[PDB]
Amino acid sequence: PGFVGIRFCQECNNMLYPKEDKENRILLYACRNCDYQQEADNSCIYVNKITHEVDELTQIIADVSQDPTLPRTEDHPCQKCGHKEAVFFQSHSARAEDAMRLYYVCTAPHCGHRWTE
Amino acid sequence: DDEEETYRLWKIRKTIMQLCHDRGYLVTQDELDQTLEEFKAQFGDKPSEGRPRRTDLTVLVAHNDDPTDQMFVFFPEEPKVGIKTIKVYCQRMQEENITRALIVVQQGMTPSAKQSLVDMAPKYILEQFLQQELLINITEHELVPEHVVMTKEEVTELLARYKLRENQLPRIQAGDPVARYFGIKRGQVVKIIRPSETAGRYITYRLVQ
Amino acid sequence: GKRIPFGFKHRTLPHFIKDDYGPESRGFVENSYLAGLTPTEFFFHAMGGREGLIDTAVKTAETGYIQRRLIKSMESVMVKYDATVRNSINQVVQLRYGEDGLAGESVEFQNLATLKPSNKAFEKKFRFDYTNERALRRTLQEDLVKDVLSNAHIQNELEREFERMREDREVLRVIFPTGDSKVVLPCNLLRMIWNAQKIFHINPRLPSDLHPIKVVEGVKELSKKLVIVNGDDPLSRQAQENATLLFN
Amino acid sequence: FLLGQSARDAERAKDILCRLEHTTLRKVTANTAIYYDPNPQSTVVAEDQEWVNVISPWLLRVELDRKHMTDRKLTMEQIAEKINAGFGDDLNCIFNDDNAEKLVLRIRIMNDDDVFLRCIESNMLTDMTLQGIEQISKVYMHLPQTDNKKKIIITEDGEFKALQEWILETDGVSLMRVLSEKDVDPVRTTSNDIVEIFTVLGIEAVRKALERELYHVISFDGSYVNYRHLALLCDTMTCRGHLMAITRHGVNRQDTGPLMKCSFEETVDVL
Amino acid sequence: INGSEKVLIAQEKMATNTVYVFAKKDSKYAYTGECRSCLENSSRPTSTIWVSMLARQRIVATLPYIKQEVPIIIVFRALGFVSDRDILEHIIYDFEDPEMMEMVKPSLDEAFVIQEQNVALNFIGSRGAKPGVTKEKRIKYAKEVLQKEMLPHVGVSDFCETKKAYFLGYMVHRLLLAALGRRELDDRDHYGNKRLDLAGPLLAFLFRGMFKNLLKEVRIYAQKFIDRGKDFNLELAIKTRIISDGLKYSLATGNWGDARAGVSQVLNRLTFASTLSHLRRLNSPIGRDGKLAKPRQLHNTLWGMVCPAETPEGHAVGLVKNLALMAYISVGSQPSPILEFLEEWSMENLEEISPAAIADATKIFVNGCWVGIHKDPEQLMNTLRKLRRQMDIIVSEVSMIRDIREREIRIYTDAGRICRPLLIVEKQKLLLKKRHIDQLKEREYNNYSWQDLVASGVVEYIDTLEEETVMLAMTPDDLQEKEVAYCSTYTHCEIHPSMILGVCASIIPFPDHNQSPRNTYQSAMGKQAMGVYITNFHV
DNA sequence: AGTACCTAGCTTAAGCCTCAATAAAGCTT
DNA sequence: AAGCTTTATTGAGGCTTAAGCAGTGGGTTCCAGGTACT
Ligand SMILES: [Zn+2]
Ligand SMILES: [Zn+2]
Repeated sequence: PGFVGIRFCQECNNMLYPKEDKENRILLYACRNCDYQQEADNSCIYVNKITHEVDELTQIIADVSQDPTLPRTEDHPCQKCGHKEAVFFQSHSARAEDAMRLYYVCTAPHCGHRWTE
Repeated sequence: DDEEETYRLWKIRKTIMQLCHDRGYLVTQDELDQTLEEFKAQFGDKPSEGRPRRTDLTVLVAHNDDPTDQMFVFFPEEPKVGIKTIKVYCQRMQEENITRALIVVQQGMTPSAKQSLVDMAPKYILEQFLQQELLINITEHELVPEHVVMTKEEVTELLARYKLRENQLPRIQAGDPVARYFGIKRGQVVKIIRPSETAGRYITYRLVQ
Repeated sequence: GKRIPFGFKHRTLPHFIKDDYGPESRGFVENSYLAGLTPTEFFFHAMGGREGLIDTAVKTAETGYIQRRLIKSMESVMVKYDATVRNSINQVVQLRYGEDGLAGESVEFQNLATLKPSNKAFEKKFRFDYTNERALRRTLQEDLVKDVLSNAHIQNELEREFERMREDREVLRVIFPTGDSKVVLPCNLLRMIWNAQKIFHINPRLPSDLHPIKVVEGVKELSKKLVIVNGDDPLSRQAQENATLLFN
Repeated sequence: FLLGQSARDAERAKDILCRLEHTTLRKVTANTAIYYDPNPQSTVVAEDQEWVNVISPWLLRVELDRKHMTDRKLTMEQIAEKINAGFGDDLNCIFNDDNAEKLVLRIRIMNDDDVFLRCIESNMLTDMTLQGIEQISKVYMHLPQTDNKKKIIITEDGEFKALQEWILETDGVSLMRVLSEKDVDPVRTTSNDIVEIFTVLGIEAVRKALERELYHVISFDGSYVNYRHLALLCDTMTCRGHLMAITRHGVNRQDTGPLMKCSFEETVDVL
Repeated sequence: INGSEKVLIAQEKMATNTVYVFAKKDSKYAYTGECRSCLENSSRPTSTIWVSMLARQRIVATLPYIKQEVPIIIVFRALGFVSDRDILEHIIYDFEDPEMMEMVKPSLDEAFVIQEQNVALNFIGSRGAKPGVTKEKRIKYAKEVLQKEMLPHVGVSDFCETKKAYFLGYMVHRLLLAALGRRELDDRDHYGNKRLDLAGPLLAFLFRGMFKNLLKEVRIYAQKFIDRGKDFNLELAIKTRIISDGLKYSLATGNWGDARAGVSQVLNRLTFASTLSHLRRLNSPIGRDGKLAKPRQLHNTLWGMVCPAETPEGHAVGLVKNLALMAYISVGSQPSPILEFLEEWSMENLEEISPAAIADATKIFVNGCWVGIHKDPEQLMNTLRKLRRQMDIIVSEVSMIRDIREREIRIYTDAGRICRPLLIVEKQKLLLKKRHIDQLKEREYNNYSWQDLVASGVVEYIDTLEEETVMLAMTPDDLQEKEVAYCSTYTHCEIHPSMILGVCASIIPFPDHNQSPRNTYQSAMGKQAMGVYITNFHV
């Protein structure tokens, strides 16, 4: 599955509330301040991932390669740019940090490619 | 479940029989320790609306001497027993000529009927017990030493020998699970024999307060 | 109780690289006090010492409040002249002090020989088999040897005391389910026997000269003389029996 | 302490551990979501078991993991039965067979509110009590080394023997309910809490239990204290029938004298 | 004072104007945020604002002078932000990450009933320290509270509404990050979260209230002598006792007030080492006889900042500390030149930005208050350092800290920060060349002093904040020679490891060969050793 | 002006607030 | 009138608040100020 985002109203720019359609049996997000209706996209209006299957590559930014305080390795080349040097670090996050998973970020400028071993 | 229910009922029956035997009642030897299979054959092996339902295993036991008094045990059908339900037991109780009786409740028993149980203590004594209390014979636990109820003559002998009054003895709660197991009333000294690692054996006494 | 925490962002000191779980980075000191500690190790050694002093400084206040509660709770518990333990309001706490009436100064750790033999080992070491001739010849003088062999009443008594030992052996195993016998008792019997041996110049190579019936009678008389609870009524007799049950 | 064959079997000990640890669906679920499928015969997920049905258009789609499913030794129908028992006929549960790793529970109401379905969704991940008892956290099991916990038996030749059988160690406290469980030794199973024993095993068992516990903390560091002093403190706390806590709340509640009680921390209030 | 030598012991405190996220595990709040906001050169002392997450998941705010837990959405509506989209823009900077939106949704849906700014402000005025009479005189009380009470460091003016809203949204965003754990929690013992009140700030705090009392007395005098129709006497209007006796009492007694005590202690003159130790002593404001150990433990950030060995071994272990040798407390300067420099470069202010480019750049903090955005964090830290390696605009005491994991960049100019000077390391080389030693050996001749070396861009002061983002080597002889490479990316080098000790621990021969408790005991007794404590003792 | 007279955490009982059985009261057929 | 329903009703679960928190010596500072009346 996937996460669900908060829908926004078009007139008063508030957040839309899901509701059911009594005649067409479809789900509709409805504003409460004004009366604005829209055709919903997916049946999943709520989701809850509890098993912390949190991919970390999205949270890792390419700017971290500029940090002098991180360890460097000439042992793992970049997959995209082929740069032989890349830095590595832990997950750096709560709801995590139970497994020692290394995350690699290529230090080559203007590439910023990141991956996990 | 059904096998779990009949196992629980057999355990409750075993503990009740052991309680009656330890209290000084006429307990038949095989009834004192019967096999789960024996209980299942004797009662029906289907408590879930079947032969071994409640009110069928109301155990009537008399005293070892002076067999007039009995506390034929009760097993209410409903989990939360109440005043209008214990009045049926009271009617059956007055139908006989005895005063003591025990009930084995399933869930928490109502405070109004709790007060009611005290409300006829001088007339006829009623004790209550929850199911989890009668799934284990606490007297068999290694932490619980041998509790023995003392007769009035023995209590007088003790007080005259030690030249002390009933007030000076160490006391025991009336709601003590051991006291409830023996069903001892207020003002009834209970000798306790426990092993001592510095003297071998040590006998203490606990008055009921 | 654990290694040096990451005080900084995922590093114990700014001198180590981030996410360094190595020995030196997390506080292990490989040097000795003779070689001296590196500055990173010296600071980490200060980490442990500061924890020790903090424990020492805080323990005093919390512990100090404790004994005051204990003493003020039991500042009137004493032993009355009937050997019983009563509080200020004459409520008996223990019928005898320490469940035996023995003070805590004149007791020693002793080993119960009756506990932890095998059944055959217990019988081999305690039964005093009188049927063997040569064993009696070596242990006792010949006048005593024929006295034991001829009379059967003495043989009956020696059998009866062993019966008490098996009864005692079962009692100890009930009292001590754990297989240990390091128990505190007032009189160090083994030492006094060894004290008696050196005083009287035994030379245990020679056969002894005491009648075993004197040993049985002497012990029984001695047990009567050791009185914790006076009186003659069976209630006091049971208390006296229970008070010196382990010692007897 | 385990009673019989379970004490010498790690697999049976695991079963007892699973029957004692408090297990909720949150510890078992992987992820959960709600959907709006007015046609159960054709769900938006387009899975297989949708034909089991052949009433509310919004459902609860919760997916279970296999690792926690196997460790707790549960079956899929047990969870549905617990939910049905805990919620009556207002809820319907359609589960998945052991066809794929994806363990799917589809839950619908008899018709209420989606927010209410979310409200009960937060009200299920907490307290169905799938396995074990309440007031208990993860339980740790191991083989003992010291003979105090090792089962000491007497062989037919009279010699002691230290049997090393599996013992359990919880992190909550609940007697009178664990002792009720099968394959559990109701005799040797002790506890750490003192108040709990007083409710269960009475006052005299506490005097023994407090003695053993106080001896444990004193002798842990190898120090020795005579048993006379242990006995007196345990007896003076139990010479009143109830637990006499050594504070102003327990010492100053017995008839000792106004001066004794004022000699303690609270002075003016007593006098 | 009255012939007695008094020493103002430095009292540390939580760093003001800094957002902190803590975990009150015992209360009903899963995660609580706070910021002891205090505008510089403001007579009114700090006012702590709490934003705490409910444990159950709504978000509430504990505003000053308000006794109820106001919801965050209520406050945002009260700031002239009615649309939910605008509030979410000010709180959540990305519109492609649904998880935080879903997590904050219950708080947004808590107060969808209130939609008008007037209604929100009326609810703000409800259940305050000074209750409102009616709708009137309660709208103005709420406006005053939001204008002059909470978040004073972001500005106190009519047009500061958007800046205050941006800062509150940042606080909520940081609380949400702490709740998700993407950012770790903040430590109460990290010395980057603390400031040291020296004699300057302490006397300023006393003088604020004392001068206020003098002004109040002058006002009373003027009220007395205008009601008679006459003209007051200004010489008799100002009484000198209320402005001098207050200082004399606060310094002679130590009672810092008319509050806490022991601020001014009698100088210890048994030994010159004791005198030096008493002048470099830090006193923890945490009370004594506490069973907790975290405020007393030797935190990792005490390296080189404070002596690790010297501390009173009594009931004040770890609380009372002695300053290290080369440790220097920043006396603070005005941030206006830094703001002018930032506006000179391509920095965009909060009042001229869209809420869409916020997530793709680094937020810039100056003395805690959020000033704007920069698109390129690199070449900005480089430029700021280059000016701090030249003393062009930025004073040496000012410290720049670039958070790299999270797109943040903070510049501190506060008065009370603790820093130490450190060598500056280029690619793999020190900037302390041989010519510097040659010019420094011939002092009193070339007039080449330490300040000349600082202006030379060779050494610089690094505080606790910047220590978290620096790779610092022991010595050049070991960590700049090619080996099995450890990091090969050193930024600073320690001048000498022995300078991490205090004044009393520096007299211990071979202190590393001893045991740390023995070093602490020696540092304690080093202040008690008799000797020639001063040269003019005969007078 | 000098001087005399008036004005940081803990724990645990403990009181306080709310909620579900239950018999009296009165309808109800 | 036996039973159902209502309505106090009454005992039984959850929140704030005092009140305690190891032992002996040595120094420093402060205890009226403000008006009123001769
Ligand atoms: Zn709208
Ligand atoms: Zn790359």
